[PDB]
Amino acid sequence: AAVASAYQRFEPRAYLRNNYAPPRGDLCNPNGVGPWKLRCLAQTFATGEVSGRTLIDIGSGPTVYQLLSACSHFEDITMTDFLEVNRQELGRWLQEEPGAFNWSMYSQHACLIEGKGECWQDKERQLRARVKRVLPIDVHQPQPLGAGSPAPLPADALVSAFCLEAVSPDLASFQRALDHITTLLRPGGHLLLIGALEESWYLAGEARLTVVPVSEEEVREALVRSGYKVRDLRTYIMPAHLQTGVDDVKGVFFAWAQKV
Amino acid sequence: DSAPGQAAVASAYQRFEPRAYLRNNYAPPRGDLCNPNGVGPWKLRCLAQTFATGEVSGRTLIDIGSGPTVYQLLSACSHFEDITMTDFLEVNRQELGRWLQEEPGAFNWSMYSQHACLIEGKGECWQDKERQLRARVKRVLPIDVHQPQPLGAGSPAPLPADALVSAFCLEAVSPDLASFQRALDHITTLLRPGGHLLLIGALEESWYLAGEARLTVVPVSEEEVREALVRSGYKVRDLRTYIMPAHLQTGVDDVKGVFFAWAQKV
Ligand SMILES: Nc1ncnc2c1ncn2[C@@H]1O[C@H](CN(CCCC[C@H]2CNCc3c2ccc(Cl)c3Cl)CC[C@H](N)C(=O)O)[C@@H](O)[C@H]1O
Ligand SMILES: Nc1ncnc2c1ncn2[C@@H]1O[C@H](CSCC[C@H](N)C(=O)O)[C@@H](O)[C@H]1O
Repeated sequence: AAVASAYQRFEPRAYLRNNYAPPRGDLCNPNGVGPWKLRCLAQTFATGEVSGRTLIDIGSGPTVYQLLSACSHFEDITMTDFLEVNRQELGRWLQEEPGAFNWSMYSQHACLIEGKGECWQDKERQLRARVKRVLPIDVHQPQPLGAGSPAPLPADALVSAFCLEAVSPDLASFQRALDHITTLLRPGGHLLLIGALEESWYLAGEARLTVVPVSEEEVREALVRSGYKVRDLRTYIMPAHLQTGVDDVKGVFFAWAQKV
Repeated sequence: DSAPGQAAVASAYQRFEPRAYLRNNYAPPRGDLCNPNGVGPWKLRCLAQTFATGEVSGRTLIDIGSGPTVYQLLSACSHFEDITMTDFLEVNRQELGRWLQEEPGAFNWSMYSQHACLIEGKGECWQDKERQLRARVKRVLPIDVHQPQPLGAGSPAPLPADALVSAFCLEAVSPDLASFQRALDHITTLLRPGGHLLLIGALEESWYLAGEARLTVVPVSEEEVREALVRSGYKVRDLRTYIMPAHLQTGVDDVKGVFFAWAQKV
């Protein structure tokens, strides 16, 4: 409701520089949040238990790092966002247009930790080839992609990072949004959920956005109540040097959940 | 190697003051059980939920590095008939002794007992819980987790134990990560194969006050804890993190969060 108007002033390039340029975007320190997120995803896909033909990324924003390890396990990938200015920034990177964001530091680091000898250009090439479409989405609607969408449903897997808690006024609408995106997932399919812990605001240029502050326990309970078995749930505590003025995040959680 | 760091630990703890330690961590604001987002309730919930699965039971339990605290055995004591408590410091073993004798001027744990009864959901009154705990504590022993035999040779303890509980001991007495790992291997010799270890500890902490004692700690992370448990021959069944909120980031320590691990020895 009120989240809708706040996001109308969201600046993609301000969000990217706040969260994916140095210091947070410096991947040289292995104790940083960037390396921790990439490791969570790489370790999960390296188990081999998360696989299929189609995958959907919920609330992509203007970022692609969350699919770097995913893309070699799913041949049809749908990226999504509420904002068209983000879908446009995504398109600029998928089509190698001018002004695209330079994700190569993240592709590089994903290649390092996967340990398959893959060069980073091949990783990026493969991600662009498998992202078939970039669609609008609204996780508040009981059909987040609308009716009859160009997206093959139900998907084998969902990935969502920093969306649900950032679009939800409180714990209850957070739980509904989770219920809503769960309708997109085949039984036995997997959810990879990344989110901020105990956060209440972040800035994106002129936009100041409200976040529901959630704990690890509340994330687990909410995944159960939506019908998931929780395969893994991990926490990163935000160090002082990554506490800038752009938000009040206290930590990051990673959940690997399987729909029963 | 590292015998110097361990000699530094032993030395620092000769100034550990039990009553001052209890005030800092088990009276309000840290010891306030009314705030359901506080760290006291979170720890009690972790232990109560783990014992309510029915999967952690047996005859004998050892509490590793109890200090002068009993809260970590409140939910455990209905599932184990023989409990061994332990600590490095005799002043702590006397403090426990004062509470076992029900003396006035022993620390009052009844807020913790009441909270344990509340969340266990069995309608138990806190005075029956405390009576059961006092009955089932069969001995209070010196321990040193840096020794290959942390209880010493030919200890009174019934070994091997069916379960281990340890709250805030290993990371608070180890100068480095290698020491932490060796101390875990040592206490794991006390646990039977297939037995369970319940581990509570501080995350990313480098010091705390035991009144006047300002003692240094090796900061550990969740992933370091998980890896140490695997390296010791455990399967990790649960590893939860509590992030220390600002309103309880008093001057008592620089702790950033708390971990709870449920591990089973293979
Ligand atoms: N070589 C050795 N071998 C074996 N045991 C040894 C050896 N050397 C010393 N010891 C024993 O180690 C015990 C450690 N203490 C306190 C440790 C620090 C806790 C503190 C840290 N800051 C964060 C924080 C804390 C507490 C609560 C909360 Cl919430 C938070 Cl956040 C016992 C703790 C008690 N079990 C309990 O649980 O409180 C002492 O008794 C000492 O004598
Ligand atoms: N109602 C809604 N439903 C789904 N997504 C929404 C939404 N309102 C805003 N969003 C999107 O949620 C995103 C949160 S920022 C998350 C960005 C990216 N996933 C990352 O990992 O950094 C923004 O792109 C915002 O446009």
